[PDB]
Amino acid sequence: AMMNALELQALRRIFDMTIEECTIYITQDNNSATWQRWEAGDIPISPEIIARLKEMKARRQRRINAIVDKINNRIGNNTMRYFPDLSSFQSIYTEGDFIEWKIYQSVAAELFAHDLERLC
Amino acid sequence: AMMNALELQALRRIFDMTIEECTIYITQDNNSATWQRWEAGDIPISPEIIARLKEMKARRQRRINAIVDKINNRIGNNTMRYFPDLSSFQSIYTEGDFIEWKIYQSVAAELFAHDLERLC
Repeated sequence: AMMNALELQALRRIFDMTIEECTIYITQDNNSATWQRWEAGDIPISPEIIARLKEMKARRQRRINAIVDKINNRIGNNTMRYFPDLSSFQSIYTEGDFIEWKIYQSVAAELFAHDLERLC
Repeated sequence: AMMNALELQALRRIFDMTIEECTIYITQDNNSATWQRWEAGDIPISPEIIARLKEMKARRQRRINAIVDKINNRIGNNTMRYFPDLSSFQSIYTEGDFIEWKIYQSVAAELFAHDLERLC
């Protein structure tokens, strides 16, 4: 089944992004009007954007899998940085962009919620 | 180690709540300044509040585990309702409150991110 309006809203929250940020980094056209129409279900989501979002979900899962793989393959105090803003993220990942930062943050928050990592 | 400012920010965002909502529904002190200072790391978080946050974290994990544990035996498509506002949430969970709603939504978004449930 085609990605629907509710799932779009859910993804935005999973990645902790505002509609404005989605129009800047995902659709890359600053068109908030169209994005709101999508979340309102007035019109179907552009197939091209669905594909972009699905690749973000995939990147997120691979990131989580990679970290979890290292956790249960080792033992000890697992702690990871949590970056409130992009600049703090770039102090460590000097080549990281906004989307990379949001994916990282989403993963860090989930891992902490599952009691798998402490944040620093 | 006691819960720190970063973990407090992480939980607020995974539950998709604004600071104002946290002051009304979690601390119930209606004082954003206090919460902002906690997220800024200026003042340690009140132990009472840390406890409340850990319980929400525990409730979240319990709901996730309960659902994922029965996915393979579920009859029909793996779909889950996504509720945009508290009122819609209460049309199903008639005794549902703000906190249960936020926790539910967090769980729904995660399961969708993990491709375990489609949202409707």
